[PDB]
Amino acid sequence: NDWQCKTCSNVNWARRSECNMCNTPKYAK
RNA sequence: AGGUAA
Ligand SMILES: [Zn+2]
Repeated sequence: NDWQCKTCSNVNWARRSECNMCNTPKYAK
């Protein structure tokens, strides 16, 4: 369930609700 | 839990 950030392409651990690197929320699309 | 290698 890891997820890729639309904004910076970082692959975020499933448990994160915001990107680890750029802080963009998972729902921000 | 675990972060840059994904
Ligand atoms: Zn990001």
